[PDB]
Amino acid sequence: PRAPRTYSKTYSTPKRPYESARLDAELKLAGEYGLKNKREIYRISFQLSKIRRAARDLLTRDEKDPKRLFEGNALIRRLVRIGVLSEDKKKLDYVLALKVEDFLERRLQTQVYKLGLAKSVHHARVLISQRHIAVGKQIVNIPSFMVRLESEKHIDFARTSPFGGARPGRVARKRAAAAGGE
Amino acid sequence: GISRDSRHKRAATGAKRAQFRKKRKFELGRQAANTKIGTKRIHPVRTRGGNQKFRALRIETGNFSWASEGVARKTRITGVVYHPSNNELVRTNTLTKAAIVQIDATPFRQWYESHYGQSLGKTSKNTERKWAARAAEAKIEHAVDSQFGAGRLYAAISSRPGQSGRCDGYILEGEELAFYLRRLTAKK
Amino acid sequence: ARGPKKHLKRLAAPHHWMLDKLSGCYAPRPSAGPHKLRESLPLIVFLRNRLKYALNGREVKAILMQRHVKVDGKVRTDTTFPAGFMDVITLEATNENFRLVYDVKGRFAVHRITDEEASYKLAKVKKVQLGKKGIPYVVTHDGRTIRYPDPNIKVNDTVKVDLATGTITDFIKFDTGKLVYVTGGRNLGRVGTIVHRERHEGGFDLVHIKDSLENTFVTRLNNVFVIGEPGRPWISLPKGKGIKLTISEERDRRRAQHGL
RNA sequence: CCGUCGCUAGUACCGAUUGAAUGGCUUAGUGAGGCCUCAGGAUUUGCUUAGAGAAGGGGGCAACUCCAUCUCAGAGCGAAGAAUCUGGUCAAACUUGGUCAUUUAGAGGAACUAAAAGUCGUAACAAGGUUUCCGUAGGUGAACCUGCGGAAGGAUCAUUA
RNA sequence: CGGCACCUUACGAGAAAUCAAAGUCUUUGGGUUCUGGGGGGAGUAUGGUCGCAAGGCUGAAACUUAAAGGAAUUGACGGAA
RNA sequence: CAGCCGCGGUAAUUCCAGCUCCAGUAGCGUAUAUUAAAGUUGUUGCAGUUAAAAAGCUCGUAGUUGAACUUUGGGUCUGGUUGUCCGGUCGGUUUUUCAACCGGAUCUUUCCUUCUGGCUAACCUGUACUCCUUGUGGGUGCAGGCGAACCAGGACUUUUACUUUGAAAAAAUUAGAGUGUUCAAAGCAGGCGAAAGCUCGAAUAUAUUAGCAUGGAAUAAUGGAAUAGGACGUUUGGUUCUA
RNA sequence: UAUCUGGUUGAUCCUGCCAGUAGUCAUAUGCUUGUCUCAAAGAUUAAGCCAUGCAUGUCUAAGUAUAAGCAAUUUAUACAGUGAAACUGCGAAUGGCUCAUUAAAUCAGUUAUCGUUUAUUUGAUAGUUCCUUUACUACAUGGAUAUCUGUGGUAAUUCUAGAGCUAAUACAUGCUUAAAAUCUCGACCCUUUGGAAGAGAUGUAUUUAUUAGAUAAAAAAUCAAUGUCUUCGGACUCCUUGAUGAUUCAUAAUAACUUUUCGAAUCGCAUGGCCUUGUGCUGGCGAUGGUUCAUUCAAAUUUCUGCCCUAUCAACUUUCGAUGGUAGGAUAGUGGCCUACCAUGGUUUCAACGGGUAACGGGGAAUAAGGGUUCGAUUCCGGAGAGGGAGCCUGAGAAACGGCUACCACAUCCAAGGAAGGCAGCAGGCGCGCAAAUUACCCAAUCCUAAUUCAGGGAGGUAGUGACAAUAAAUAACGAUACAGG
Ligand SMILES: [Mg+2]
Ligand SMILES: [Mg+2]
Ligand SMILES: [Mg+2]
Ligand SMILES: [Mg+2]
Ligand SMILES: [Mg+2]
Ligand SMILES: [Mg+2]
Ligand SMILES: [Mg+2]
Ligand SMILES: [Mg+2]
Ligand SMILES: [Mg+2]
Ligand SMILES: [Mg+2]
Ligand SMILES: [Mg+2]
Ligand SMILES: [Mg+2]
Ligand SMILES: [Mg+2]
Ligand SMILES: [Mg+2]
Ligand SMILES: [Mg+2]
Ligand SMILES: [Mg+2]
Ligand SMILES: [Mg+2]
Ligand SMILES: [Mg+2]
Ligand SMILES: [Mg+2]
Ligand SMILES: [Mg+2]
Ligand SMILES: [Mg+2]
Ligand SMILES: [Mg+2]
Ligand SMILES: [Mg+2]
Ligand SMILES: [Mg+2]
Ligand SMILES: [Mg+2]
Ligand SMILES: [Mg+2]
Ligand SMILES: [Mg+2]
Ligand SMILES: [Mg+2]
Ligand SMILES: [Mg+2]
Ligand SMILES: [Mg+2]
Ligand SMILES: [Mg+2]
Ligand SMILES: [Mg+2]
Ligand SMILES: [Mg+2]
Ligand SMILES: [Mg+2]
Ligand SMILES: [Mg+2]
Ligand SMILES: [Mg+2]
Ligand SMILES: [Mg+2]
Ligand SMILES: [Mg+2]
Ligand SMILES: [Mg+2]
Ligand SMILES: [Mg+2]
Repeated sequence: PRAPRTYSKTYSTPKRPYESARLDAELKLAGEYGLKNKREIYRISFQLSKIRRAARDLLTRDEKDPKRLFEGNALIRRLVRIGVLSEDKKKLDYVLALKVEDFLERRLQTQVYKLGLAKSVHHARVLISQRHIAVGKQIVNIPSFMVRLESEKHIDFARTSPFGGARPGRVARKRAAAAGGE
Repeated sequence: GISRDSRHKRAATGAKRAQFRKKRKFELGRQAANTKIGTKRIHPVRTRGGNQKFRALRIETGNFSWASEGVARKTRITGVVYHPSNNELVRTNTLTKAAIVQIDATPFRQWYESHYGQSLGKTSKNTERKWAARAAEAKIEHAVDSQFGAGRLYAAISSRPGQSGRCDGYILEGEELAFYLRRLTAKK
Repeated sequence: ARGPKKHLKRLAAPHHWMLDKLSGCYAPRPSAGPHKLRESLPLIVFLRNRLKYALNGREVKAILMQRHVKVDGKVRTDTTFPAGFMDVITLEATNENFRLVYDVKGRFAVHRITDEEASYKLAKVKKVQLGKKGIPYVVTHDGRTIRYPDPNIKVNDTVKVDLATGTITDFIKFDTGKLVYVTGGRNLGRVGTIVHRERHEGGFDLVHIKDSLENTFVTRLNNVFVIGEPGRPWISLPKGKGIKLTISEERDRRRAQHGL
């Protein structure tokens, strides 16, 4: 007796397993945006799916009338903030077709690679994992972070650790020690 | 134990309502008092909310009231004369609410002798005037007079003595009284 | 079950506490007082979650013991004393005098009231009967019973109580076009004028009430409290002033007012 | 390709045992225990002026210039009050029966299903070599036969005058 | 005006034989009753009920099994022509 | 081995091992339930000539359903609400040239429930006629009196169903707004100063069963004057009143 | 985030099912298992059985304290500092657990109590206890009982028999403090216009009576009772009354009874004001009690409508209350709740009644185009139960089970005479099973209880076990040289 802590089995498997073309597409996507599993892709789809559903619901009521106007607008704003939606497209019916690729492209995964820094997607991911990259001055180590666009210019190498250039970092130290010994 | 559950009582239709829960205290009903007339006895019973509730037992006496005059007195009861629910309460002689009874009447007579002072059954100079001013107001309905003469006024007790403890009632007058008399006659 | 229940579980706790879903099993059961459990506010919830003058229950208790708190003149020491609508909580250290008044959303707003106004208490009229020795007495929906009220103080009127003495300063007659404050359900916390009174024999007297924005709404009579005459309320009401904006409007207000 | 009769497994079905078990109701008889109730009175005492010995037993021989005085034989009047107890009442349970449900042994019976190679037939399918069916009776070793009436899913949408 | 009855296209249908209804049904709703939900076990077991009976109405499961059916197509075949 | 289809009978891509390889991935398999798929339970939304399925036939109470007909049409103003016509403006705002759309009042042979009275707001007024550009621009002003501007009490409502908005349908859940738990699953937090104090929040929506409230009068029923014992009322008598 | 594929076939299109496929805060299990946050977890079988331990007690400036205790010293010649023990108080009826019953029952929303109880709560509030009125309980009434200390029994048990003292907000008794007004009684005079000296009774609860608690408008004639002012023709005038939709309501009087409730012989601080100079009469801040009326916490009922399968349940109810009545009894109160007497009703194909449920109800859960279907032991709200069934004490509130009394079923301890029991609290064990954790740490939080800032709390949290479920993601990255692709 406190209260049930809520959860969602958020990120959902497809209805057939082996639709070959689909599988291939998924693989391609993964290759493009360096994912560990299809799981991530599924999650992304679910995220987008929900949005699509919401849009549909909104449409099913009259645009001009209130809930549709407001909630939909809010959703659009959120999307824009995230950086999946463009600035040309803020008409709800544009959200309806966002696509998973776009979503993937907004990750701190790729927004490292897109801004240089890493060199080669996987490398960027690795860097993110290994306690480099601070979106603000607070070290993100989730690949699937989703960058805020408003804070995409602020993506730097970490204040601490190497590459940012505070400390050289372990192997380097060892080498130095060896040199000293010599 | 003795309960007042509508859980039991089959149903409006007839289906046997199963024993849903063991019966509660708030549903209870106690053993009957059925007060007789034979030495003054009272036992209280701690009810719901505490609250004592005097059970008359063998109750003698009680203030039976006039209507016409507007009075009552420290008056004894004689016997259970006619109870309209059940005649078993007349054999056993168990005084209860709306049972018809005979009233000692002496006290009443005494009171009258003060009140009007003309006597029923058959000094000082300014008090004479008072007396004159009073009286010839109520002529009384014959039966009552007879009862007075006897020493046994017909009343119906209307305090519930099993609840209240007191055995206070009502001198019978008019149509109701007549009816009661008739009933008595029928019985005897 | 088997007699009076003594606990209040934190989910079952009334929502206008604005308590955490988490952070302990229970919520404070507001004890027997002058206000109804769900339409009340205990002194824990006030001094911990709202004001944050106490970081925890113990602290609140300590404060109470110290006896700087006074809910309606008298002192109070009970953590879970139900201080309800209209009750004046004065903390003597700080001099932060409060009156418990509702927000437009519904929850109890912390109204930092002046010392001169926090002195009387406006209170409704629940009954008008006579007690023993033939003395007429009025009852308030906000706790008190006051002997000897001006004969033309009838049911569902409001009464300015001197509070220190516990008497009657003045009253407002309930009628058409007299400022009213709402204490029930979907319209709880709003403020309006009074237009109609649908009589209805037994089944709840309704009241059509318009606000400053010409937005009409309806409530039951028991859920309405007469606060003044239109323009001059007898109490200082919080920011918003019982208007209750639309959602869109609210959003606009939020995202127009960006003053860093 | 259809039945009878064989073999090997399993499912249920019926079924004597005066079967067995559990529970639910339930007749009659008993009836624990409390509650009230009719009494009953271990004990505890107050107030009565009820006579003391008491060394001022109320402020100096004396109804103490007698004090809730020394305090028990009083006895009267109470108040509280146990076991014990008369009738009720609620009624657990028990005893012996009766009954419904669900279980469960159960000799034997009579079935059905499975399995690849058993036996006597060739019933149906081709007008399947008596055209099939259906209903119904009666017979038979098994398909089955054969009355009667019906049907064509017939082996005919056909014979004009 | 009425019941016991052919031809074409079907745009209507229908799995197709065929159907002027077996049509106006995924462009799904005129009004109603009744019946069916893989095959077998089984119209059995049981209980009811109805009967003089024979039987009728009513009506299981266990268990079993990947087909049972329908319509037609080409064949093969027929003591059919 | 194989859910199923099936593979095995000396050439197994299906058994048993190596390599490769696939799928999912800190998870993946198996078992039973159950939901989807199943329009294979069908209200939406199935079938019944032959595939399972139309009672052999008619009668028939319940139930379920059930033809059409009673107020239609036109005018006259008057509120909005977005597109238009320029931004008249310091990317936002206020009218007109215009619009459709949704109301409201009315008048049309038309009552919307009717009165016993309170308040008659108003001028239908006209009592003195004029503060005053040559005026029907404008109001100090009270006997007859428009009552809808509200009550506060009768009188008696044909009654439903249907639908409207409302008030109530505990919180958690669900949907959902806000917000950097590092991200999220979450959580009700937080946010900003001189960083001496100040400060946003803790929304909104759902749930349609029944009851309450109000508007609507199409649809569907119900009801009423055909021994008119009917309706009204300047009836004129009366009778029973009640008070 | 509306999706279908393999299988009868020689091949074909259907009926049709099987099979696959996807999900499950849906269980189990098989492998495996590095980390972060989150975390269900003996419901399913046996509401089966339970060793051990713990889970309810608790005192403030303020109830009692000569512990022959502590501690001690610069209020006690009745007491005053702390305080074991015990009596008084209050609490133990909450919480926690579990889902056996239970199918118009529970439950959901919705009404109602003008149909009732309600410790607690905060608001309120009682000159009348007297009983003839020339000599009477107040600046303080009584005796007990426990701690203790002593005399013990027992094989044992949270077992308690006798003496000695000893208290109380124990528990019993019991004082003050009237004026007025109204109602019942009363020495006569003087022939009416009649009119009074003076005596008794009247709080609050209790009981039935009985009255008031009004209210649709103006104006009379006069018949019986016949009052005030007469400025002696006659006038008569200003004549009371809450709330509700609604009462025999609130409420106030008259009348009595009453084994006469209540009406502060109460504890901590502080120690003021007038002198009629007594130690006089007086007066502050608080505690607790105590009356009905409020309120609050609640409480029983109660209105309307709504439940899963079954006709291989069509009649049921009504001897033994069924339906209604009348009256009583009882109850806190409504009521066939129970009793007496009478009537013959009441429900039903709009499925009554019966049977089943591997049924506690709802919030909700899973699935997810729309409609649905299945599940809901389980964190919230209700309801039931504490092995079964019964009964009751105390109490505001229990038909309580960490209360009692019994019987059944189970079981312990014994010196055999007798005692004690009830984990569906927590932990743990057996048992059953496909199937479920530590006999851990603490009140810091959360809240709860009391005499109550102070104690307690297996409620609650904290870890432990934990691949129930959920979220986030390491299991190399960048080079160079060396061999191949573009
Ligand atoms: Mg580091
Ligand atoms: Mg009481
Ligand atoms: Mg009401
Ligand atoms: Mg007995
Ligand atoms: Mg032949
Ligand atoms: Mg043959
Ligand atoms: Mg043949
Ligand atoms: Mg033969
Ligand atoms: Mg079948
Ligand atoms: Mg090989
Ligand atoms: Mg299904
Ligand atoms: Mg079908
Ligand atoms: Mg057929
Ligand atoms: Mg047929
Ligand atoms: Mg037939
Ligand atoms: Mg019609
Ligand atoms: Mg959500
Ligand atoms: Mg579907
Ligand atoms: Mg076939
Ligand atoms: Mg084949
Ligand atoms: Mg399947
Ligand atoms: Mg269990
Ligand atoms: Mg509980
Ligand atoms: Mg009266
Ligand atoms: Mg009354
Ligand atoms: Mg009665
Ligand atoms: Mg269920
Ligand atoms: Mg059950
Ligand atoms: Mg449940
Ligand atoms: Mg169960
Ligand atoms: Mg519960
Ligand atoms: Mg047990
Ligand atoms: Mg019990
Ligand atoms: Mg226990
Ligand atoms: Mg308990
Ligand atoms: Mg346990
Ligand atoms: Mg497990
Ligand atoms: Mg616990
Ligand atoms: Mg572990
Ligand atoms: Mg890591």
